[PDB]
Amino acid sequence: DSEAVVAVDAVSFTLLQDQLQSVLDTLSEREAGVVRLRFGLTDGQPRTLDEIGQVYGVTRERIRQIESKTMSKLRHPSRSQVLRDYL
Amino acid sequence: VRLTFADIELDEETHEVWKAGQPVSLSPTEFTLLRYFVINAGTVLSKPKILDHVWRYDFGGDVNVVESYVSYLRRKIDTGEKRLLHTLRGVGYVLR
Amino acid sequence: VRLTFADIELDEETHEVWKAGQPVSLSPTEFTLLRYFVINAGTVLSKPKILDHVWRYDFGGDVNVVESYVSYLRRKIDTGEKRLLHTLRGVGYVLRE
Amino acid sequence: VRLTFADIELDEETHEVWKAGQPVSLSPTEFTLLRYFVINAGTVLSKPKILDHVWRYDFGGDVNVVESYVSYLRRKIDTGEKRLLHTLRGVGYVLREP
Repeated sequence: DSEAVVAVDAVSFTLLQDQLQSVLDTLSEREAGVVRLRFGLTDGQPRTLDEIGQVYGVTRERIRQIESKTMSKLRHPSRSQVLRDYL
Repeated sequence: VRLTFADIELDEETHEVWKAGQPVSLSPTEFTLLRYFVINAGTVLSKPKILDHVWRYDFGGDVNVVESYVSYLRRKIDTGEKRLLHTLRGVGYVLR
Repeated sequence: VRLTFADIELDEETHEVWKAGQPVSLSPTEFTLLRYFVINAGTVLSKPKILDHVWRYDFGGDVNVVESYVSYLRRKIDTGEKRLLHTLRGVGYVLRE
Repeated sequence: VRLTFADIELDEETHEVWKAGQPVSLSPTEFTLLRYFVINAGTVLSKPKILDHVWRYDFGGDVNVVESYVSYLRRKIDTGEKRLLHTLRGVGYVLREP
């Protein structure tokens, strides 16, 4: 049954979900929310720069800079190594 | 580390493409499209693949955007006698 | 110990610059711009990384300063026929003949 | 083993310093940093490393005292029309003919 749930990757997925929650909480609330609404984790839609701008009262350029800064600090060795084993 | 297919020579680091020694400047969208085509030489890439990778996921528009860009790339680098960026109707595009 | 690119010579150790015949006083910001360019000559650079390195990581000001400083260079470096530095739209900047 | 910079002949062993033929009396703090600059001739000197080597590791004092020194050196040795020590904000000071 190709479409059947393998029942061992589901546990891996939920635990990786919890770990992603923790890693996102390590960062600042503003950047964490930007990334969440930018990649569609709270909901199913990864919104656009205009949408995060209208919900955060901030310019789209500043959003791009905040995303780049967030990604740079997210690249940090402990986060990268922690998430790397989950693959 | 230089991306190649016969005539076309794409270098990521210096960001331009050659036709056996013929460079041409391309738009960023079309550049990503060409790069992620060349790394998948001989493989069919469907429209959702193209849109999700080259464009962002949240692209809520209609698809013919990629049609126009493939037309751009064809009239730009396929302009040689032979046709490389062939199309499989209802499936996608392959450079070969 | 020395960085060379066409009509561009940089000796970071004496922290001096030589342009087809004459040096030019350069503010730390623009000097660091040029040194990072010649270090990554032939490699494109995007604004986010360029700010992160050549400016301090604590920076939170506007982004037009990078274009303004690139103009500060252009009024001094790109006086020749060849565009020593190129401004790749939507990507960033690069230093290449 | 003698130190020199164009128009300034610097001696450590004798501990005398000559502004192009005329002897000048200088205290150690400045004598040391002057000697320090000529040991790494052709190089800007940033306050951080100045306070690090030329001054102590445990210095908790302020930083404008570096401006205070370069001021006394300018008015004492660099009284000549041409400039031998060059300021440049953000990074520091170099020693060079103009």
